[PDB]
Amino acid sequence: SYAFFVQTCREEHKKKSVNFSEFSKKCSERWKKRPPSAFFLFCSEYRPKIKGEHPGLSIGDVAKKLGEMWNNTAA
Amino acid sequence: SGNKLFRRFRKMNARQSKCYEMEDVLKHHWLYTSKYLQKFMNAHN
Amino acid sequence: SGNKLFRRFRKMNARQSKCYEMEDVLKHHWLYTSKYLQKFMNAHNA
Amino acid sequence: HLLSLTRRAQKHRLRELKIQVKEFADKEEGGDVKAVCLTLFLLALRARNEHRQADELEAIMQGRGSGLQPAVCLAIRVNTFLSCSQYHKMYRTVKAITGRQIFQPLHALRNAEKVLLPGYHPFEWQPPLKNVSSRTDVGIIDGLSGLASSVDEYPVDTIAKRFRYDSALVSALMDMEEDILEGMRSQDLDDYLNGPFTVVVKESCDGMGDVSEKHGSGPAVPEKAVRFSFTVMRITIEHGSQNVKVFEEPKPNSELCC
Amino acid sequence: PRQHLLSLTRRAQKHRLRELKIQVKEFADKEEGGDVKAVCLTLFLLALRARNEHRQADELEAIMQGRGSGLQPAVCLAIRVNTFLSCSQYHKMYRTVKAITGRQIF
Amino acid sequence: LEGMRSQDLDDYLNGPFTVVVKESCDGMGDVSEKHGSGPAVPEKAVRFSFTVMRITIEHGSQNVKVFEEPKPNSELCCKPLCLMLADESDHETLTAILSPLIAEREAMKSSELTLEMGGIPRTFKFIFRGTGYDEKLVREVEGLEASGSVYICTL
DNA sequence: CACAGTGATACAGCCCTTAACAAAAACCCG
DNA sequence: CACAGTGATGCAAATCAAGTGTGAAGCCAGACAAAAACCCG
Ligand SMILES: [Ca+2]
Ligand SMILES: [Ca+2]
Repeated sequence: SYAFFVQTCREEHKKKSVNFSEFSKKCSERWKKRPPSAFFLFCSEYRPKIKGEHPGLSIGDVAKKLGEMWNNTAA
Repeated sequence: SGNKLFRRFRKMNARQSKCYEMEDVLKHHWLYTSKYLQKFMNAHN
Repeated sequence: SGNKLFRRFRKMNARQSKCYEMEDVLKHHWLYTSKYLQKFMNAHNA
Repeated sequence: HLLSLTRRAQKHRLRELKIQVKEFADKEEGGDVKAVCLTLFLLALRARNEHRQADELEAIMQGRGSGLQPAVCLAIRVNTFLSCSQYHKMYRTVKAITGRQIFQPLHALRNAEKVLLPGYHPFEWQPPLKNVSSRTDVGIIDGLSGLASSVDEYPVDTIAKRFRYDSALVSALMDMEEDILEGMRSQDLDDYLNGPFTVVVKESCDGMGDVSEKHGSGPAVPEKAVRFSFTVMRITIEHGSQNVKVFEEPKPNSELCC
Repeated sequence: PRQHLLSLTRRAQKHRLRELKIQVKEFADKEEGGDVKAVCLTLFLLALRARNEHRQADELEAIMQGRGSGLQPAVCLAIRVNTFLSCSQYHKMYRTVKAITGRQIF
Repeated sequence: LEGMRSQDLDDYLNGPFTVVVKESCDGMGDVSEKHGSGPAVPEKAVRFSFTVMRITIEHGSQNVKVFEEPKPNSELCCKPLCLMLADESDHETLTAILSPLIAEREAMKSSELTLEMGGIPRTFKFIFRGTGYDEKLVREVEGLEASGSVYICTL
């Protein structure tokens, strides 16, 4: 119950919200290694392809695409 | 089994002297047989 | 002096099989007489 | 008591003192609360004779893992008469209590062992050895040396294992590289000379007794064991018209060099 | 000629912090009971949490408590006994570890 | 305490704990003598040890066991008590060494032990049972004849 | 002149606390 | 129904690596509730 009235007063005097310092004295009068390999270079080089050609998805789809591309091609 | 442990301790875990070998072996065997120390070795569960 | 080490290695640092103890004891006693390894245990005196 | 409270209540008591500390940090340091507080705590630790914990703290302040090389763990395991089972028990106990690796596991030690065993370093004799192979990767050659073990020949009731002689000498010489280098450096000789060194080796052999036999299958072996060993005693180089002593065993009768 | 706070020895750093040393002592012995190390590690944990770190906080908690990066004497006693280590052997191992690592594990 | 917790009991119980132990004693040979000063010690040894078996509290009407050794024949539970370099056939020295222990055992067989566990005084009672004896030592101690006698059984 | 141990004991060494001075390493000014 | 080893081997499971954008658990300025453990009333 101590927060409901405060939230209502906050909506009240905010409808007329980043200043908490100058709000302190307001409530007083209210309640009263591992060298990489060819595959890691493949990743680091071909992930930005799908990361910049289709940025609308996270790099999970980029990893999925790079993986289905590596599995279909040779090394 | 304790006889085997005694044969081992008298040879490699005691002062080689008649005046103190037996006390050393007895104390070392008492320490070895304790369970409060064996729990620290079962730190797999 | 090495006979002692042989006995102890055979009793405590080898496979207790008739066709495996010889090579185990030999390898262990060879490793035990390596000055390269002995230099590590004396690094405190430096 | 004090400092035994949880959050939002332990600061409630030392709030003023923290304010004073940050005031001084702004006055002299300028805001370096981190260093001054760490140093004050280090001195508070050293005042009560706690060099161990304070050294551990100043070591973890850097943020590096205090680990041991596999060769070091191997040397500790060998030079302290520890079986692989006891070493594994100690390893497991330490890793489970401290929650981190200070020793190396058994496979790392086993892998590092292969560098020291004979048959790992290349070499070649300038005059090829008569009746001796030129392959340089053999390990533990069988002792019988292809002896006939059928029913028609003389009966065989012994077993043996052994290294190859030249590979063993090469491994022994490679195990004493730093010794020879420091000896040459201590004799006013350059450490890049390739003179014809002269190695002197001592040989020994004696049959043991009261050697118990094990059960199980296999041949019926006697209860006696014979061993054969060698020892590099002295190495000298011929510089000019003399024989400079570059190495000498300090303790020849010791078991650490047989 | 001020170089840096850590570029001085313990004695010199004490000479440099004597002011706040005395102040913290005389202001924590009045009402806070009079435990210095307690206030010290509490203030350090507060200033650490200020940086919202958990790694360092847990590290110093384990160090100050005696649970990580360093074994209890009973633990190393159990290790030395249950592995048949001789006192001489154990001292050799302890000396080697302290020399190479530089940190007292046992 | 873990046994007490696992059997659905209360840790603050201070009832009379019933403990039973196992005693053992055997002689040893080929124990070489050392150089130096001292008495003329024989080349033999005799050991004496004890081992707890189980602990049982009387809760309510019946009994319930709290702890019992899982490995009764293990070397990790054979606590040594007395060690002397003597001969198991020397009756005089054997009795001279073992009489204080037997006196202590007899005196303890009729007393209770108040002991603190976790900050609570607990009561202990003991039941001594000696079974780790070979027939030779039983015959030598129980006042019987040798094994080659006509009376063959010790029961 | 075998030599690596083998466990308890003692002592030296090296850290740590009140002391104001006092000698070694460097810029602002002349 | 001795048992804790004694070493190697062989297979199964955990992990790491690089890739990267968001998502989330804190702390913090006062503050005036909400117990709450001391005193006894
Ligand atoms: Ca012989
Ligand atoms: Ca017997």
